[PDB]
Amino acid sequence: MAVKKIAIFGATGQTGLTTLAQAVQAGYEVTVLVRDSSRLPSEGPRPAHVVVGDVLQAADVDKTVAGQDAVIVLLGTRNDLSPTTVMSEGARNIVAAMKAHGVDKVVACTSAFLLWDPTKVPPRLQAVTDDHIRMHKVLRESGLKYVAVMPPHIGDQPLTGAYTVTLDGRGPSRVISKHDLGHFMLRCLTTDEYDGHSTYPSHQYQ
Amino acid sequence: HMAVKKIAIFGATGQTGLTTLAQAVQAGYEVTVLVRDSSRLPSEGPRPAHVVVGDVLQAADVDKTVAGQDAVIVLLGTRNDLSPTTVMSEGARNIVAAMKAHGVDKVVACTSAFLLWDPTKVPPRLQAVTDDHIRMHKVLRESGLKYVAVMPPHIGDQPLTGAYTVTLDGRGPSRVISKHDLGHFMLRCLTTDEYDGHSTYPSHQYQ
Ligand SMILES: NC(=O)c1ccc[n+]([C@@H]2O[C@H](COP(=O)([O-])OP(=O)(O)OC[C@H]3O[C@@H](n4cnc5c(N)ncnc54)[C@H](OP(=O)(O)O)[C@@H]3O)[C@@H](O)[C@H]2O)c1
Ligand SMILES: NC(=O)c1ccc[n+]([C@@H]2O[C@H](COP(=O)([O-])OP(=O)(O)OC[C@H]3O[C@@H](n4cnc5c(N)ncnc54)[C@H](OP(=O)(O)O)[C@@H]3O)[C@@H](O)[C@H]2O)c1
Ligand SMILES: O=C(O)c1cc(/N=N/c2ccc(O)c(C(=O)O)c2)ccc1O
Ligand SMILES: O=C(O)c1cc(/N=N/c2ccc(O)c(C(=O)O)c2)ccc1O
Repeated sequence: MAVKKIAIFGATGQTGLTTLAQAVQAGYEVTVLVRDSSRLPSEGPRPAHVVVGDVLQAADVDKTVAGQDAVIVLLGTRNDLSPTTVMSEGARNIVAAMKAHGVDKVVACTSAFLLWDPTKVPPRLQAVTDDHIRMHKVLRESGLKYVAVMPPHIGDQPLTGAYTVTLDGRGPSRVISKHDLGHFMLRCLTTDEYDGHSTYPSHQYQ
Repeated sequence: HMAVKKIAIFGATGQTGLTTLAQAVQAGYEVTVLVRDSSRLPSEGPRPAHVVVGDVLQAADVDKTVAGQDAVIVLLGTRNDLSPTTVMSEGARNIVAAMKAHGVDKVVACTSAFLLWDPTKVPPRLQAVTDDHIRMHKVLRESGLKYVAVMPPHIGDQPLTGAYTVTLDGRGPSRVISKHDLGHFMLRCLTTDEYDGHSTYPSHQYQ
């Protein structure tokens, strides 16, 4: 296929695990970056290549980005709402590696709160949102072919492929299943129509 | 007050520096910049009147930049430092000494809104630069110079509005200021004494 080799950052995470499973089923040759302490589960889908290391190390990000057709970014801090720069600094490393290695397409997940009135963002989520804002600025200013995926609440509902994709604004539902979010990140590999846009995927599960 | 025409800008090649410099040149200021590498200044459009090539850590280079000015704008930063660093505070000591030696009495300097919030708001990677912002702020406050402390939140890329809010000695209502609005505010601080001795938090809601 046109896009065949992809790097996934955050493959062990809630959305990353289903994105990886869908990508392997769809025939992608997937490279993952995993932290040493948190490898992919034994019984699950196996990627083609594993780099062990940290997104905060340029060397490890370089190893993961080299030779790819595109990059998916599903970094996050799991339940931890503390102040952080891991997403934005990870994105700085990813941008630098993509430029050095001639990779252009990056589909990266931040949050629908980037499209909210800031007075309404829940204060408990402001520290994480501040880093999503930093991350989105890094990716927007890079000049790369960047699809800004900005989901609302990530739920455990099924894969449908039937969700709404709202461009450059908030969508009509406040949930997307983790499986649909991963499906959309992969869909963004096969089209240029979302490049340079913010995208809000959402659905009503019924 | 005293009419400011000549200014030095430190950090003029940075993201806020570049637009503060452009806006200052367009408004008519006679601008002197201290730059480590003159190729980082734009070759077209508005250009400063005077370029000193050198380093804020070298007292002589700072002295040459501050000589003859009416006021000083400080937009230094060290984005890549994540462990203890003293570049900004040592630069500020050199700036203060040069201002005292040359009779320059007005300094408008950028640190960050972390200095207005609980220290646990600081991401761990940013503790070292925040600690050095605190040292720089203390150097400027203890100098006896007329000092406006500008303590912005996230610096964004939205177009200049001139319509942002400034909150005095406290935090305002948004957590972003465009680099263009931040630069506009630094220049506004040259036209008035009202912020002298205060901390200022510029912020705005864009679109
Ligand atoms: N409702 C929601 O939960 C919601 C809504 C909107 C937006 N979001 C945002 O959507 C994104 C994805 O959320 P999610 O729930 O799928 O993610 P998650 O479960 O928090 O997974 C985060 C992933 O990032 C990896 N990671 C973290 N730090 C890393 C580091 N230093 N180096 C390498 N990898 C690192 C994690 O690896 P480890 O296995 O080593 O931890 C894991 O694979 C997040 O940014 C989140 O804030 C979430
Ligand atoms: N980014 C944010 O959202 C944010 C938020 C709050 C506060 N801040 C703080 O706001 C301030 C301005 O940030 P910014 O992003 O506009 O700055 P920046 O883009 O990082 O620019 C830093 C400037 O300082 C110069 N500089 C650094 N070391 C120097 C040295 N030894 N001698 C002479 N010049 C030196 C740099 O010169 P070169 O071009 O030669 O490197 C550049 O002109 C910083 O102190 C920052 O910590 C940033
Ligand atoms: O731990 C968490 O609770 C958490 C929640 C997050 N985001 N939640 C969102 C984001 C955007 C939204 O629009 C909505 C919504 O509409 O409810 C919810 C992100 C990281 C987290 O760790
Ligand atoms: O290296 C950098 O990029 C850097 C970034 C800084 N950011 N400071 C703040 C302060 C308050 C805020 O609210 C926010 C925000 O909301 O993003 C950011 C400070 C020093 C640095 O060296």
